Amino acid sequence: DRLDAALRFQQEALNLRAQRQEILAANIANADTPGYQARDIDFASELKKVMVRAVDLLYRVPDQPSLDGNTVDMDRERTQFADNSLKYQMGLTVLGSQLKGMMNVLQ
Amino acid sequence: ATRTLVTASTPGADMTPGQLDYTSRPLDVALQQDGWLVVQAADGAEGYTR
Repeated sequence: DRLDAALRFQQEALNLRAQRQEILAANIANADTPGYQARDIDFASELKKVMVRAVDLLYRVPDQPSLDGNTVDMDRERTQFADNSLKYQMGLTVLGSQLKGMMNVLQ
Repeated sequence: ATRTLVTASTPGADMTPGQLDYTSRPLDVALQQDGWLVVQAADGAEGYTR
């Protein structure tokens, strides 16, 4: 509702970034266990669904086989983790700027 | 498919006959190219040796 929805868009984006960060950290910590499949969430589609709304995570394609059945690749996971952290901080900065502007309007 | 593990493996054996020396003992025998003396193994089933 007005202020609520305008802030809600960025709040939901930030929450989705946090959940994706949690999934990435989980599948990085679990990177040395046989029989594990790397998981991730389609951020753009998930955010679009939530904006007009319990996340539907999906598997990640392997790049080179391993006998033990592990599909998590450390370099790709690290790059994705860094990208997600930067996106999270960017969203935090945008949200903080909007809130600070809204507060300063009342002064 | 890039990773290609390597595992050691041993085929049966090499059947080249070894060098034999003459000790003149009355009951020391040496086989032919593909000979085999049959003995009774511990379990009972027959086995082959040289």
